[PDB]
Formats: sequence, structure tokens, C-alpha cells
Amino acid sequence: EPRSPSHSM
Amino acid sequence: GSHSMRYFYTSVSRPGRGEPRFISVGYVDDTQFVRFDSDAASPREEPRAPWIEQEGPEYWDRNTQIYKAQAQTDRESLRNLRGYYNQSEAGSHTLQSMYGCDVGPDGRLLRGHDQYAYDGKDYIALNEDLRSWTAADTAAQITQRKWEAAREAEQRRAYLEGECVEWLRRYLENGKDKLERADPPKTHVTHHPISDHEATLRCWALGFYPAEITLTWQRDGEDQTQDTELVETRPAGDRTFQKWAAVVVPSGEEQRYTCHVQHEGLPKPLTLRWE
Amino acid sequence: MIQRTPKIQVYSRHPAENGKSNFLNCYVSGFHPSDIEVDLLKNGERIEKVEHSDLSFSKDWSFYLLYYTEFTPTEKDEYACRVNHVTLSQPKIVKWDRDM
Repeated sequence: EPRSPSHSM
Repeated sequence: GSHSMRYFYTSVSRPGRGEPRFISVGYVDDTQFVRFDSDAASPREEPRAPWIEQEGPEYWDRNTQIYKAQAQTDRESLRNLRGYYNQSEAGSHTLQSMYGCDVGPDGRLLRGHDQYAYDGKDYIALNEDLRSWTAADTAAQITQRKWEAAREAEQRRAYLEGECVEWLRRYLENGKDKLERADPPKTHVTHHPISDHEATLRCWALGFYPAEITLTWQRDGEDQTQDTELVETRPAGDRTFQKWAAVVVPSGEEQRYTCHVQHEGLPKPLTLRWE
Repeated sequence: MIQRTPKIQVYSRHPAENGKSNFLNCYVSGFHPSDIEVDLLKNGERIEKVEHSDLSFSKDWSFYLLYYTEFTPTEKDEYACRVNHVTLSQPKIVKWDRDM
């Protein structure tokens, strides 16, 4: 399963 | 055996034509098992291997919401990165993401991966320690300081040691022989006269999985490296792979040449001839 | 900005047998950026309802796609793949050879 969304760059 | 899980994201800006297109794919080893496309009519994570189809609605619903949120986050990232690089707001740019886990036969984590490229160039990557970043330039250092302040590495490490390893273990259990047992190549040699004096011998490997393979031509059991035409390994379209190796030989000397095939699925390395 | 020229291979899923249903494949790889046009041609004309794999990439970040269609090879029908990309000053046409 995918990772939860990252902080923006 | 040893196994990997990888997610690959591609975001491509298109200023003037709306929000960037976001595409995700997921792989176990060389098998694609999921996709998401933000331009689809009703975007959702979709299965692409049979053994993932048994995951319940909660799985698909969770993952779909993740990709939708990640698409918006990548949109913000593309806006920030054209700012960091002082780039025109008219042009199209690419943000790629690649993450996942390598595990051994016991399912234990060997290595985590979390890294990024901007316009095809390495930008930032989580180090092997899963606790520190390598930034390519002063732009990527802006991202690094933002991610250090937000404790991003701990979030990535939790996933890579946790959900990544546990879900890969699950997929290997449900994918059984499709993921654990290599499929050996079906092999044959073809012969193509060029002239009265030269012929091509071509050694074929078809229908093999995973993609790693070695094909070599030998003359009296010595590798013919500098004289072999070798095509890149290519997908058959049915989740298996193809490759061939060819050598041009003097007419009547074909019997001196053997093709050697090395693949995980073979009980032992094959030696093939024109026959 | 990085630009990498696509590699192209055209081939059938199974060894060709005239009159036997098969798949025609055009594998494009090693390219950047991802914007690419790939047509399968039958006797120089564009085939409709051609499908492609989901956009993926290699550890060097270069993209790969498989374009494919169900087909029945014959003696006389000629097949090819036509690719357009920012790196190509003209379309690259690779002819299908059942022996490659």
C-alpha cells in the first residue's frame, strides 16, 4: 500500500 | 527469496491547461500491481495483477484518497521548485518520486528508499540510515530544511520499516507462485543466411520472469562478447520478458557456437545450439 | 533540462505464425521528458484502439511504455512503430521483423 502524502517540497 | 516493493510517481505540469497530471504505479519485484491516473474519468487506484484483486474496498478507498492528496502536494512542490530555480511559469516540468523497501527471505527490511528527481535530475534522497537527506543543490537544501523542520524522515522511516515491509509480506503470501517461483525462459536458436559465406545465429529467451537474465554466445566454450548483438530485455505484455543475442558466423561453422542462458527459473544454466 | 532519446523495439508477444492471433508490441524506453507520441502502423496506416502500459521509469529516472494491439500476422501485411519525441528531429519509424 502507498505511503501517506508528504509535505510539499 | 529476497523481494522489493516500489511506488513510482510522475507529476508533469502543464501551465495554462490546468493542474499537473499525476500518475502512480506500484511494483512487487518486476510485477506491476496497481496504478492511479489523475486524468482518468473517475480517478481511483486500480488493480494490475490478479493477486491484489482480493484486497477489500477499504484498501482501494484509502489508497485513492492518498494519491488524490499526493497529486495536490506535488502540484505545490512543482510551484515551489520553479520558484527555487527562477524558472518561467509558462513551461512544463516533471517531478518524479520513487520509494519502497527491499526485504530478505525472512521478510526483514534490508534497505529503504525515498528519493526524487526534478526534470530528470536527482533532487533529494533519503539516506540509507532513513534519518538524513542528501540534497543535490541549494534549491534541494530549501526542501531539506523544510523536511527536517517537519520531521519528514521519521514519517518515511515509519512507513518503510512498517507498512512497506508488512504489506510486501502480505502481497508475497497472496501472490504465492506468481511472485516467489521464477518462470524460466522458453529458448530456441534461429539461423538466417546473410550470404553464401555469413549467417546469423539468434538465441531467444521468451516468457521468463523475473527480468534479470544473461545470454552469451560462445565459440568452443569461450564468450564472444565483442561480436554479440544483444537487445535490451523487453516486456512481452503478459508480465513476462523477452531477450535475444545474435552472432554472425562463417557458413558451415555454426556447430562451433553455443548459447549460454542464465536465469533464476532454470534448474541449471542452459547450453543451446542450432538444432 | 534533461532530454534523453527513446530506444525503440517492435516485436510480437509470441513467435509469429501467419493466421494465428498474437500481440504487436512497440516498447519505448530510456526517454525524458515523458511527452511522447507512439503509433502502430499497418501497411503505413495508423492502427486504432492501440493500448499502452501505465507510465513507469527506471532507476536513472528515464521513462518506459509498452504500446500494443491484438493482431493476426500474414505473409503480406507490413507493421511498424512511429515515434515522435522532442529529442527526434523527425519521426523514428521501426519496421516489425518477425525474426527480431
